[PDB]
Amino acid sequence: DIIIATKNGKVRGMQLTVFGGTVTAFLGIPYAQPPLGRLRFKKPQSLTKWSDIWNATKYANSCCQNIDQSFPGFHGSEMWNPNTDLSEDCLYLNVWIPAPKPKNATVLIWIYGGGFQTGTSSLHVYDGKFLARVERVIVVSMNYRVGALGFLALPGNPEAPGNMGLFDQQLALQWVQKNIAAFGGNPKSVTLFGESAGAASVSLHLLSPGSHSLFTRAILQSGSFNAPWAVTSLYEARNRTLNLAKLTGCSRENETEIIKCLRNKDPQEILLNEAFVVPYGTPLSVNFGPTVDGDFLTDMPDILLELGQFKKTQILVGVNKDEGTAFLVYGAPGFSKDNNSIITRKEFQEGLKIFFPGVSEFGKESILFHYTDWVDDQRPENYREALGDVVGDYNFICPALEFTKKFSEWGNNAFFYYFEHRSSKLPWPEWMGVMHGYEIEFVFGLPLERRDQYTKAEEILSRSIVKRWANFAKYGNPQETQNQSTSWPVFKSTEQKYLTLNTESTRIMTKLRAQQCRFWTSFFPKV
Ligand SMILES: *[C@@H]1O[C@H](CO[C@@H]2O[C@@H](C)[C@@H](O)[C@@H](O)[C@@H]2O)[C@@H](O[C@@H]2O[C@H](CO)[C@@H](O)[C@H](O)[C@H]2NC(C)=O)[C@H](O)[C@H]1NC(C)=O
Ligand SMILES: *[C@@H]1O[C@H](CO[C@@H]2O[C@@H](C)[C@@H](O)[C@@H](O)[C@@H]2O)[C@@H](O[C@@H]2O[C@H](CO)[C@@H](O)[C@H](O)[C@H]2NC(C)=O)[C@H](O)[C@H]1NC(C)=O
Ligand SMILES: C[N+](C)(C)CC(=O)N/N=C/c1ccccn1
Ligand SMILES: C[N+](C)(C)CC(=O)N/N=C\c1ccccn1
Ligand SMILES: *[C@@H]1O[C@H](CO)[C@@H](O)[C@H](O)[C@H]1NC(C)=O
Ligand SMILES: *[C@@H]1O[C@H](CO)[C@@H](O)[C@H](O)[C@H]1NC(C)=O
Ligand SMILES: *[C@@H]1O[C@H](CO)[C@@H](O)[C@H](O)[C@H]1NC(C)=O
Ligand SMILES: *[C@@H]1O[C@H](CO)[C@@H](O)[C@H](O)[C@H]1NC(C)=O
Ligand SMILES: [Cl-]
Ligand SMILES: [Cl-]
Ligand SMILES: [Cl-]
Ligand SMILES: [Cl-]
Ligand SMILES: [Cl-]
Ligand SMILES: [Cl-]
Ligand SMILES: [Cl-]
Ligand SMILES: [N+]
Ligand SMILES: [Zn+2]
Ligand SMILES: [Zn+2]
Repeated sequence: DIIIATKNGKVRGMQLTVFGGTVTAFLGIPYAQPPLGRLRFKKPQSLTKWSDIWNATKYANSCCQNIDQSFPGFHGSEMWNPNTDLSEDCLYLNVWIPAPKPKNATVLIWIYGGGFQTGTSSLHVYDGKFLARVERVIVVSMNYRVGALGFLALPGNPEAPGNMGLFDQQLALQWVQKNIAAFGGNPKSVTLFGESAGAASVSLHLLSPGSHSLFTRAILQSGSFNAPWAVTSLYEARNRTLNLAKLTGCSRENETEIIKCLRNKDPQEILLNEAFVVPYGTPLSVNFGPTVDGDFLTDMPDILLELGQFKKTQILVGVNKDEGTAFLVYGAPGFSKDNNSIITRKEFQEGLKIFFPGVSEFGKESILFHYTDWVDDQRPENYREALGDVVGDYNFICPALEFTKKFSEWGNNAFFYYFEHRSSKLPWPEWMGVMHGYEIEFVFGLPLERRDQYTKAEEILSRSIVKRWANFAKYGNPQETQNQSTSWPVFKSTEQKYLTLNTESTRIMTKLRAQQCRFWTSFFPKV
């Protein structure tokens, strides 16, 4: 029986059997004052000391959120849905420790994605006990507020200043700084990693001065702050905030007196009104996201990046081959997870209206013109794959590549990857390829469990990725040095080399999406 004395009081963990050994788990450690009552919409308050033994033996409450329901009973959407109660009392974090207690172990801190509207750290594919067991690192994950309750912005107003979820994360980073030592961790060797909006989060942590000293290195999986969906400006933050008030009957004149109205509304009142704060949404819509608050963010992030105003350190950045296909079955006409989704030129044209609603007719013609120069004009899946590439190149890949070029231009080592393996267990149809979110299980080493009926080639690739992530965390270099692997080159802005990750062969390529990204990053802004 192990109990660790944190600065805030004693906490009792539990022991797990992983791969013939032990990992100690502390699920559900509180790291903030519960943000309810008058604390709703506010920055996270500090934790009051306690004098008993907190039993950190089960996952905590998940933060209030709206749940995916487009496919009830379907594992492919429900693996992402919360697996603990929803409650405003949700600011908790988890710690996996190798056994026996390491001395000065590198800490990995996971920040989950979900469009800043959904997510929870208790998901099975975020289980950190494999990483603890295999690479003797410490894995920490936290829950952070999402949707309106985590990102409602009345800018300047401390009653709802914006970016509360990001301050939740930061307060958890503060926690492992003040406490990880007692678990055997090295507060000086802390690597942030996250996926989708989690990756956008860690990219903002590279910019936030208040995060500069709370971590060492950073891993960005399928996301960056410069992605079109990732930052909401101040005028849409306010139109959205005031729309929600009109929806709940909280329109008041005194700016502050709008907030106390929302603070006495039930959590489900705000949740079901969230979707309608934008007049025309898209499958990629982030209704309440990060803003320039003058606190977490001191200025617009694109300016900070372009002028080298970020934490200088190594980064690991990468994308998946079919980032965009997940979003097609949530909106585009003619798409279905239950057929081959072969669409015509006409249907391709109406998908662009879904994904680019307020963009010109000349804008949409140029997208179609760039993405329809086929090798084979007879392929019936031409337009299907093309609209998938359009959505994936615009929302994830081209921003991620631009982030890596601009970050590396200031002298730091950067490492870019291209994940192109489709999981043998992936419950979505084959036409959707290597989907958004489905490298996560490889990173967390789930195929390392042979009972889980992953393929043998998948155990090897996960083992090699798990090693490259932990080598990057520990030593700032994502090599696998022993089994004669391909050496991962630095991403230099001149040649733009990256590593493809897959079962058959890891090769070195250059200038991922050369043409597609020039169009999206240089031309498409001007239309
Ligand atoms: C700023 O917001 C207004 C408000 O729109 C409504 O706000 C809530 C009450 C909610 O019910 C939303 O779904 C509403 O749309 C936007 O005004 C609307 O704009 C659309 C088209 O853009 C128009 O068809 C509606 O008639 C407008 N509604 C009203 C009440 O005038 C407005 O568009 C937003 N700002 C910008 C620049 O678009
Ligand atoms: C692929 O399937 C989509 C999905 O819609 C189907 O509609 C049901 C009636 C049923 O047949 C289910 O298997 C699917 O969910 C098809 O798109 C629909 O097409 C019909 C007829 O043309 C139209 O009335 C609907 O509005 C369409 N709905 C959507 C969301 O697009 C599509 O035609 C199928 N294509 C192929 C090649 O199989
Ligand atoms: C919509 N759903 C109920 C499945 C929750 C969710 O997943 N919301 N996510 C939005 C988003 C936006 C941009 C990039 C990635 N994700
Ligand atoms: C939820 N996730 C961690 C995958 C990121 C996200 O928000 N993805 N967005 C849509 C989606 C929905 C189901 C399956 C795949 N992608
Ligand atoms: C914590 O767990 C121990 C071991 O089961 C138990 O004896 C103790 O009463 C628990 N404390 C609680 C639930 O407050
Ligand atoms: C842990 O490592 C740091 C350097 O990274 C060192 O300064 C510190 O004293 C070490 N502490 C322990 C307990 O090993
Ligand atoms: C109303 O506005 C004033 C300033 O305009 C502010 O000081 C006050 O706190 C607000 N709310 C209440 C309940 O007075
Ligand atoms: C290297 O090869 C050995 C022998 O097959 C294997 O057991 C080990 O897990 C491999 N390590 C990595 C990091 O791939
Ligand atoms: Cl050892
Ligand atoms: Cl055609
Ligand atoms: Cl046409
Ligand atoms: Cl097919
Ligand atoms: Cl096999
Ligand atoms: Cl290899
Ligand atoms: Cl062009
Ligand atoms: N290319
Ligand atoms: Zn999403
Ligand atoms: Zn490709």
